Amino acid sequence: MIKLYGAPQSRASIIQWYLEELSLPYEFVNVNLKEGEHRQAPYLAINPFGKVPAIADGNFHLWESGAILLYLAEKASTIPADAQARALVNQWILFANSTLANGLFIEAVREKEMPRLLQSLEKILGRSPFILGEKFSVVDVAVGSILAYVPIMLKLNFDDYPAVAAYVQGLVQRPAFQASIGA
Amino acid sequence: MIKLYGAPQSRASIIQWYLEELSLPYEFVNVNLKEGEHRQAPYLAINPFGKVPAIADGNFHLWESGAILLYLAEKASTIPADAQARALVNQWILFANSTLANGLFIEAVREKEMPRLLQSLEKILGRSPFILGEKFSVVDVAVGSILAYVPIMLKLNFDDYPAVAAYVQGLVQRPAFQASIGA
Ligand SMILES: N[C@@H](CCC(=O)N[C@@H](CSO)C(=O)NCC(=O)O)C(=O)O
Ligand SMILES: N[C@@H](CCC(=O)N[C@@H](CSO)C(=O)NCC(=O)O)C(=O)O
Ligand SMILES: [K+]
Repeated sequence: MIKLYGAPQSRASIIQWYLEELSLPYEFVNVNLKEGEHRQAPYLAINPFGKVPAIADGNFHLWESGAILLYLAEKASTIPADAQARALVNQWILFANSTLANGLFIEAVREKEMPRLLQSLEKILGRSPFILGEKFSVVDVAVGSILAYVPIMLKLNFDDYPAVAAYVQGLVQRPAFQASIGA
Repeated sequence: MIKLYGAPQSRASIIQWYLEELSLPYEFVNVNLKEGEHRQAPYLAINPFGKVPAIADGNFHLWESGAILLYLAEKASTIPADAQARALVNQWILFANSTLANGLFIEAVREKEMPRLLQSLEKILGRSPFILGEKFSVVDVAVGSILAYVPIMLKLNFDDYPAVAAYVQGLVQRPAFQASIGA
């Protein structure tokens, strides 16, 4: 089974949420960041930048939460099988990891970026239950995780974005979310 | 042909560098950010978040510079056909777009992150000419573009990291780089 390297409150909970959505087992391995275990030789051989999460799938090692989510989605046969179909999923994973997370969490840009990001997501989420349409996907794990952390870390709410609020409320109540980020 | 939507000093230059490396023709479509062209309906139909770069390849639209680099790498058959082979390329594109860009360019975390990222890359680049080994790839466009913007935007250099400094000098001297980011 997949070995998942994580730490308390890390993005390994996002990977665990997706592994739970796929009903896949995993061996969770805590890396003690407080004691600098991520900066020691064994963990630096998994991720040379000393960051969690990372996975081991047999002899294959992979780091960057976004690349792990894409690899797991591909392995579970949840993406059609063409460069354009994978590109659309890659787009949203990169957006969650760069454009979205920076616009919401960087104080210097939050005033201009956050209303615009939320407004565009609101329009999409007002037309379909999930980001790619009727079905929940790895995109919802990638984007939804960032949005669910907004109340938790910024003490902000989605009162002016009712479709984003209802989307996040629905994600936070999923049993796989409760078995991972909600635990 | 591929239509690339860009604006002056945007990451469309990174896509132009890779299009130059692949010797692919394309149409460059300037989006007037100063006049808010990216915030109007016609451009929001290409990227709902109003950001450049984006590409149009027939009816297919794609945004996020990292997802465009991966899409172009896949279409040109420069990556082996496998989920693991694509995962290692995706890992480095996500790293360039999040871990690396944030660590170098976010002022609040730069003092801590930047020396650590460059120290880790110094070990990797000291053992091989390029990120994935002997052969230049889309990974070098993604990571290398972020590193080349360090002298340009931060007035900083790679003097303490000779292997990183030589890697970046070597990338900047490539004719495809001089025809795009260097122009
Ligand atoms: N873009 C990457 C970011 C990982 C990260 O910052 N991880 C932190 C989590 S701390 O609970 C980490 O590992 N920090 C340790 C350090 O920076 O030394 C990803 O999405 O995988
Ligand atoms: N993660 C994305 C970032 C795109 C971006 O910030 N684009 C800016 C460039 S400005 O010259 C942009 O389009 N800004 C316009 C705006 O935010 O109003 C990527 O790599 O494509
Ligand atoms: K074990």
